[PDB]
Amino acid sequence: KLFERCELARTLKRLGMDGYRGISLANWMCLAKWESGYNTRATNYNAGDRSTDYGIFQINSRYWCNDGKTPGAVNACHLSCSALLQDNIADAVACAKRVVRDPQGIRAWVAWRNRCQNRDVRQYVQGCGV
Repeated sequence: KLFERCELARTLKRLGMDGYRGISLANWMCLAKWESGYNTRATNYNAGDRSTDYGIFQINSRYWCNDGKTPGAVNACHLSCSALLQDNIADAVACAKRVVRDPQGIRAWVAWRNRCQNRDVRQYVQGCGV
């Protein structure tokens, strides 16, 4: 599923993401925007290390979900990577929360550093009623 901007904002808000571990909803929106373009079906295989990024947040198989084909990988979210490809983003959100409970927080995703950090991210939630 390809979410529309405000649709996703409210969906994320309902799932308890607004300010989760100090991360504003606009930051989450900026992350999803740059990671998948708000696409829950998005996948990116990393030929370099044999891992794959899954879903709207492009969560990596090396540490967060199990796809059974990533060398010495682990499953921190305790989910099949398949769960990160659902139209319903509840599992992906639970996993995204798990990622940020680690020291780096939102900085875990390099794309967030490149495209969202120290940026005016207000435009992501404007007019969405969140």
